[PDB]
Amino acid sequence: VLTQSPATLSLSPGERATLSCRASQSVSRSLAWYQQKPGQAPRLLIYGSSNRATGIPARFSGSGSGTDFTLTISSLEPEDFAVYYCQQRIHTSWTFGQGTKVEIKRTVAAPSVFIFPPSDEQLKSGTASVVCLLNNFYPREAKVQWKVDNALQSGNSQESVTEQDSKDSTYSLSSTLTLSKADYEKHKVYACEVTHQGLSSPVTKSFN
Amino acid sequence: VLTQSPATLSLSPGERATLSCRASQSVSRSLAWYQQKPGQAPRLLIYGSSNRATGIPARFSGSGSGTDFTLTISSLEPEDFAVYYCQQRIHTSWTFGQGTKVEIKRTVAAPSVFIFPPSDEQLKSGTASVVCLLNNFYPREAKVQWKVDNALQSGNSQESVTEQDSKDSTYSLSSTLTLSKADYEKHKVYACEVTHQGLSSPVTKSFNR
Amino acid sequence: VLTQSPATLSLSPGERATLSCRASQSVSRSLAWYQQKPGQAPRLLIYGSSNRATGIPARFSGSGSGTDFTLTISSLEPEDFAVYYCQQRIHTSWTFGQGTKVEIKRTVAAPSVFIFPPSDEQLKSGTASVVCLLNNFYPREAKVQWKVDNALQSGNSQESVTEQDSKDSTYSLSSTLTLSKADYEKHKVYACEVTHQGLSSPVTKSFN
Amino acid sequence: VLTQSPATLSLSPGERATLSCRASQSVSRSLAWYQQKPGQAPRLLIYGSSNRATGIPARFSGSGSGTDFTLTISSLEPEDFAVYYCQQRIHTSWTFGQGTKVEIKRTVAAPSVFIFPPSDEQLKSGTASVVCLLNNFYPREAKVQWKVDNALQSGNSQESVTEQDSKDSTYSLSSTLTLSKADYEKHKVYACEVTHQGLSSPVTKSFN
Amino acid sequence: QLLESGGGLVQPGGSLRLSCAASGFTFTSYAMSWVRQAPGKGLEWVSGISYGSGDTYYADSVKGRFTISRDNSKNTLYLQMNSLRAEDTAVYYCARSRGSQTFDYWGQGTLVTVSSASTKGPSVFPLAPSSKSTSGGTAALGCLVKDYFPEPVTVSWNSGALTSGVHTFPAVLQSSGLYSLSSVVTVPSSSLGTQTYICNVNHKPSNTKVDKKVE
Amino acid sequence: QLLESGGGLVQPGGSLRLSCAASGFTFTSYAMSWVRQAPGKGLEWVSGISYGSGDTYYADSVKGRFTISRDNSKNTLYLQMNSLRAEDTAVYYCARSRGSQTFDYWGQGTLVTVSSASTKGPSVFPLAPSTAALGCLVKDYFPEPVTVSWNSGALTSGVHTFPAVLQSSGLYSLSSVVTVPSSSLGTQTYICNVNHKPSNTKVDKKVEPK
Amino acid sequence: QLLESGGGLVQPGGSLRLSCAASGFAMSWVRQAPGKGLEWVSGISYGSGDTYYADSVKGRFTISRDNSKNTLYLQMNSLRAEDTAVYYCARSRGSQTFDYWGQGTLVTVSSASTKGPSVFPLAPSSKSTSGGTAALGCLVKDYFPEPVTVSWNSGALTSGVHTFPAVLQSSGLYSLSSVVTVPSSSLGTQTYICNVNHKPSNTKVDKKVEPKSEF
Amino acid sequence: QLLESGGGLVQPGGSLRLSCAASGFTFTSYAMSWVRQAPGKGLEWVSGISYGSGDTYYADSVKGRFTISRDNSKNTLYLQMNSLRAEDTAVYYCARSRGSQTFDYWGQGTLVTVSSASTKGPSVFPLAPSSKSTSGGTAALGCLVKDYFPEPVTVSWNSGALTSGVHTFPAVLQSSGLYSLSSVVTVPSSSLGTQTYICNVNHKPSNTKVDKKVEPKS
Repeated sequence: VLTQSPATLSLSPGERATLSCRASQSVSRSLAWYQQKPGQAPRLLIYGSSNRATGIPARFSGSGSGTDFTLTISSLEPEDFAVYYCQQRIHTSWTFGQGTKVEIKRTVAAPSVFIFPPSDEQLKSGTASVVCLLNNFYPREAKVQWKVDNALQSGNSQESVTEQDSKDSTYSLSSTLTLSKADYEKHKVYACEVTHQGLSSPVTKSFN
Repeated sequence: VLTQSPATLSLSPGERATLSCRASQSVSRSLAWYQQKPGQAPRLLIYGSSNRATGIPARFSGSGSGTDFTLTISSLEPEDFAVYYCQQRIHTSWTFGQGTKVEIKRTVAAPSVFIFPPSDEQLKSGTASVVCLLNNFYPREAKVQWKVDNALQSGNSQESVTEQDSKDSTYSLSSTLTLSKADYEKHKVYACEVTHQGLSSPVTKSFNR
Repeated sequence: VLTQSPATLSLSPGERATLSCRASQSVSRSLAWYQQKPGQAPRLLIYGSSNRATGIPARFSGSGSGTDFTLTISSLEPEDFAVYYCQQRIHTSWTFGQGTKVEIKRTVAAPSVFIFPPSDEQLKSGTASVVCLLNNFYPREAKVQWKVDNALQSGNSQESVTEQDSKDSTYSLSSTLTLSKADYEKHKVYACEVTHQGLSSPVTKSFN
Repeated sequence: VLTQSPATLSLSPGERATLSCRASQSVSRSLAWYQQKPGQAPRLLIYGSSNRATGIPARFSGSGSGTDFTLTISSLEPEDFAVYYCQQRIHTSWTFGQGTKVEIKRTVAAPSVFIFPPSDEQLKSGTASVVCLLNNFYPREAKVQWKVDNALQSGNSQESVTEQDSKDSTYSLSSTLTLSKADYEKHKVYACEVTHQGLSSPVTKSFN
Repeated sequence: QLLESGGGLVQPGGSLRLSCAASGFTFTSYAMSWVRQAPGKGLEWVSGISYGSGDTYYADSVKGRFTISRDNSKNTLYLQMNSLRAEDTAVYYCARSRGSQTFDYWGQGTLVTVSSASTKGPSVFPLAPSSKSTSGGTAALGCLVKDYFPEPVTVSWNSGALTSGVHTFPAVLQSSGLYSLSSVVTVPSSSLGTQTYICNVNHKPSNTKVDKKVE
Repeated sequence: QLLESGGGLVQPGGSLRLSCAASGFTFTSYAMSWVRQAPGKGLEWVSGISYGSGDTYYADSVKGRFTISRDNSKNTLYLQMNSLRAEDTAVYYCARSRGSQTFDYWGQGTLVTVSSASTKGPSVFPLAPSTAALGCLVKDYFPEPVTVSWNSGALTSGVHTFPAVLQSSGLYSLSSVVTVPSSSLGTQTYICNVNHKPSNTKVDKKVEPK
Repeated sequence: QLLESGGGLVQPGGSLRLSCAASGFAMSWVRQAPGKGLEWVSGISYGSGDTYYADSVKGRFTISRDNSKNTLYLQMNSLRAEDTAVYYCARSRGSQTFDYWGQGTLVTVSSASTKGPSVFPLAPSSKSTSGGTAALGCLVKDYFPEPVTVSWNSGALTSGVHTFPAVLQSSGLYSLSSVVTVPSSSLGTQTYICNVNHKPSNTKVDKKVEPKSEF
Repeated sequence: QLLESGGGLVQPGGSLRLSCAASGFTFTSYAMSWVRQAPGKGLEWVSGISYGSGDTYYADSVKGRFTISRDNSKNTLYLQMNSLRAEDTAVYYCARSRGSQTFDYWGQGTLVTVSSASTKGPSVFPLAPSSKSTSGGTAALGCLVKDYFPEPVTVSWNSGALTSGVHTFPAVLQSSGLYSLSSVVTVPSSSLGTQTYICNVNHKPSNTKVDKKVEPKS
């Protein structure tokens, strides 16, 4: 029932980090914290705030009281950059918080931008996807717009962003514009404009 | 390596069943018998052909020696009609036979025969099929011959037969003729001749698109 | 140095096969016969034409004297349809006879005939190879002719014929008409005419 | 798992060679030493650091304890100037060190430096590599840098070094810059800077 | 006693890891094995493990493709099926051995299918009683279920209410690689024009459910 | 410790049985629960069963739809999921409780999807490179479970896989791009190995610059 | 028994050292040019020395045996186009026969460079298909090394498969064809893969064959 | 004492089955391993199996891809190399263990190359001594051999006549997947304009031979 904050944390490895779990309801009890990596089941970090879970290094310590708790990691390692969740026992129900991810901090970098025109198979099938790829950028603040014969396109595209990688802490983004085969044929110039903190002016790549 | 016979055994409820398993080469050891119903795992009947398995009615008894064995069931109940299999341990391998199907004997019954023309949906989809259904017949010796404009068809049909079903008391058979839409439409008269022991003569049912 | 005959012997399974090795030179000794299956190294059949190889069924027996010998297979089985060779010892050299082949005699039947137009990638490369397939036919006397816009083609085709298969004992034939991309484009109707004993009137298949 | 020192050992023939292997991991297991010549399987020298391999000259001896060992050659012969490796064991795992080469010690010498512009055939083919050749230098500590219109290049070049030539004992080096045809034609001046112990200031050779 | 899963459909050349758990007789007290049955065929032994560690045996027909093991802590038998071909399609069964000669107990059976065909749900084409598929007081009505490559299609009538006079046929593999099934019911001809018959077709792996009106 | 399976695609209003076997801890010595995570969401507790007999608990969101039970001879936990809704789509995890306060051990996660869409495999449409980035667009496959790799795992670096999104059709679209030296174009080709498990669809596409 | 290698493609006037390891015990080499019979090339007596050569290879071929390696060697020098053949290793019996033969190593002498195949699928389409049988296949072409292994569906499809031995074109390069007859009902349900493998050029081409008829 | 083969060029994701025959030893009395050495690298242990049979071990770097086995009737060691990565390119060697700690006998080795590149013979691009790549009495002339996917390349000057002053570099791979090699020779500068130098480039597994004339093309 308790909420957590900061909504997002961004720290360098070696730095101290804390995550709060705050009152929303007047439920007084000692809560426990869990860690979830992408693609994996969560693991318990502490046998409640007072005790560490077996196998968890003494970098991790939970503390607090009543309705307000903190998870403290004295020094982060790449292995700890994960989503942390809190859990209480309310009446008889098991209840989890919303959770917050701790991201690995690095410097600002513009994406490499690539445009991939639709294949012949894609067009024969009756759909003309156009794909814009942003590679190795940081932070996850990239904004991508499509332009077709200088018209601004939105609402006809979807975006998917990868998790920041473990080797370089950067993001990749794939923006797919979905046009019907007919829409692709009606228009000639396809372009995509990328805005990001690491670039001085929007980057535009295109094919026609 | 051993083979079994009769290929099909047909017994009235209450009659004695004899099933054989015979040498093809010499593999001298006692083999075991199993039974199976469709949709079910096989069950052990006997702990070798000289014994009886736990849970099996004391009607079932294995017997034999050397390389040649039989299973005798002193009397069958309607629920003991199953496919019977043999298991022979050879060197280190466990080898299974082909099995004998045991069916319930009853009198001869001609099938009711129905012909079902293709669905409008099959034709819209570009194909066609005609189904000849044989209901409530006995034994499984029906021969279903498809004809188109009186020409005998071959290699363009499938057949499936049910188990003898107690409420029906017999078998049903489904024979399907496969046509492209074009073959269905080029021809006008579809017919099928059914030969069976209960018929005084093969019966032909037919329809024109 | 000894020569054999007939170049081709055509026998049904179950028939007795006689193969000859004719005198050419006055070389007197018991010669040996060998068997070669397609795609395989040859094997010895007999240890001279007066004995047998260990393990060979006693269906195979060589006989003769001096410079004139034969090999007799008392009854043919599918495993016997192979190329047979003779070997002598002349001075110090090992000599091998050209050999003869024993083929399966069976019911005469026409091929199924299929035509395969060039692929778009094959057209893209710049070569147009049109392929005519004769499937499952017997005997190997098929004559296959290519026609383009009803003109008879010559000098621009290749042919490959398979050996007899192990179950039906028939032959397949692949006739390829090689046109440049440009020749394929100049002409519209491609066809191939097949004259085989099993077919009555020539079979013509075609495409555009 | 254990590391070696020095990375490079340079000795005259007749001199005593000492090579070390040191703790990285707490593995209390005696190691063995091997020697490998270019193009040949590694050759054992000792039966672990306690005895000699059968057939090795009694010049070779291993010694040490715990996690820290050395190999000593009392006096080197021309055939001992190879790469030496140590081998350890961890439970059931086998492991090898990185290895140290014993080089023939010779007079320090600056390279002769030559620059070879792209060939005409090479440029017509769409590539413009440039080759900087260093001949007859010693020790193998040369550093070669490419410049285009005097701007320092990186990431677009490769280096290959010969084994020392046991006649002179000097080394040769080929540094290749790999530009595309277009990059080569856009720029006008190509140059390469060579740094070595035998020269007083980096040597730069250049062309257009 | 023996409960199993881990089968399903794989492309030729691929693999599946099949397993069976034991409950009742101690797993670790008995020798265990795998038996398979191709649709329409009799039984074939595949492989098995003698009582004790290792000592794994295989049929010649499965050598180089099938590997076995047993986990005595999990009380579970395993079969690793690699580089599979269409001839490996079968229902596989786990069985508990008796001495060295007999299979005293058997699991339910897991379908393992090896095929180039993709998962496809059925189309249903009703076989109407019309005025021509009816004779006197007896009418035949039904549905043809076709072109679904997976075999476990369950068909019932009137949502399970009609069982009386209902006959279904074993699925048959067609030349296309897909399966078809016949489902028919014999009803009084007096029901025609008053009772609509519903054929309820449920294909599990394709998430397909088709309800057809047959009159 | 928590070996779990039984997932799959269920139509709305349908049902599914999930199960998990113990693998280490005595099953009968601990309370057990199920937790589900919808894609894009946090952890929702669903149900649980106590140490001893019965005493089950359910989340309000599943009351009347879910039933939990355990078989102490089989050392297996069961969950019967009835009358399911699209909102029940989630990865279900089993977990072993500690006293009354924590979940110490977790299973692998079993995916249950509830949808009117049928099982459908992907079409694959290569994205030619014309450093260069090459890849493939994998699309119109209703089931989420999809594995994409390059050169059968021989190429592992430089690979960026973009989690699938839905189109207006209700079907998924996934993208996989690998970065390679531009100098390899025309010398090497790359293979995109696309595997959709429940549809038995395997597509190997050859990607070349163009 | 006889394990051989050491062949390959060499320019005219060049050389190759061919060899064969063998179990048991005189020894010889026999060569078969494509389309020809068996030509004895050379041989060596049991024990030490005493070699024999065919006149056709004198001055070009040398035979020897390594008795520590139990390996036979043939040094093939100053080779001509006419020396292209499969060279088989064989073991002699007494003075009359060759009882054991190796697989045969292909030795090619040619001015042509190594070139891998291009593969161009031959679709069954919808018009060349007849009744229940469709013939689909692939044309493999422009590959100078004559050997080219072709299989379907990675070896899963063996029935109805016809491989046509390679033929030289006027270009000096070879073409090969492989077709398979399949049920016509499988077109559009199943696809077929032609697996073309040419070891000498490190070329592996997997093509999908589909009924690419009307759009 | 150890002879091995089964190597060669394999596609990424593909496989090879390497093998080695033992001689002079009872095969079954000794444990064995495979060791590999990538170009430019030291020795890496890959896998091993005890004498008799079983108890195999793998390096972490090859787990899930490599399998080791032995045939005691054939006295032959085998390595099943599956799902090969580009990184698995190396010369593979067999070796016979001493007790459980040392390797006393090593085999001849076999080369395994894992690559997507097709076989390609070299192109040769001469490096002229010019008047600009000549200094005083020494002229440096040579040829750049490039884009040949197989590394095996032999270069010989003046058809074997020039055996001194010749400096051949080991080949390196390109980012394209192909190999390149530099071959140069130092000659007296007095020979320029009178002696044409010939670079004979011989690539066996491509049947390619290129003879280039190197001239002071200033």
